[PDB]
Amino acid sequence: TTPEEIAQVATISANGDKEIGNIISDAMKKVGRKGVITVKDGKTLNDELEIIEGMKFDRGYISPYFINTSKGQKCEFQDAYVLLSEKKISSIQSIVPALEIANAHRKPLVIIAEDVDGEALSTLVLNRLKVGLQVVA
Amino acid sequence: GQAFRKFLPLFDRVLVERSAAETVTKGGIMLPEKSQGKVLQATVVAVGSGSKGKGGEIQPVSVKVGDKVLLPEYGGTKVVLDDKDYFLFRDGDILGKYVD
Repeated sequence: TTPEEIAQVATISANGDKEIGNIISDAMKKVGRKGVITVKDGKTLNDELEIIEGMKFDRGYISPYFINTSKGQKCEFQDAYVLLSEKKISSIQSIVPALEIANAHRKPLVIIAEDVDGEALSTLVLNRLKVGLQVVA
Repeated sequence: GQAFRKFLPLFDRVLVERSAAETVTKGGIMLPEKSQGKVLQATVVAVGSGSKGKGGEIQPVSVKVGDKVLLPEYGGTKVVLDDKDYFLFRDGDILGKYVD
């Protein structure tokens, strides 16, 4: 019923290590008792806890010209439109009206798709670089 | 017929200049140069003398210089005039003309 008992269980089951029990109890408090916790290899001396909130997936941007923030070489938007598609976006007419509705409302656009081919990539990067409208894929 | 920049097409051949293909839409979204396609809209700039369908009579070219016409996707031939493009077509290959 208490996180102290969770810390004690995790300390005892980890051969008396108090730090492992403390970090496991902290993870239990953060992501819930029935939460998804994964053990990963670390490149430093001490163990650490990383809490990933929201939606994270192991996919990057299509083209490296979509980067707008140079501090971390990431891309950041605030209050952005998101478009989704189960199929691969290929044609010009399949990507233009999303750009029109992003430009009319003056809001960023992120398109989650399977793959973006050459013509739609050229359209997106040319509209990003020339007029300055913000869009990522 | 009528000659345009010192070029008179023969028979029913018609010389047209293709219009400028679109590079930006109404809402401000601009297009790449490859995906502009081949524009099917042009203006008749030169007309031929007219084909001789039957002996003893000459059939004039239906279109005239200054008429907006709709070109087919296939059938034109390349013409270069002072580093500018033009296209030669048959008279019957033109799908229709725009009146205003």
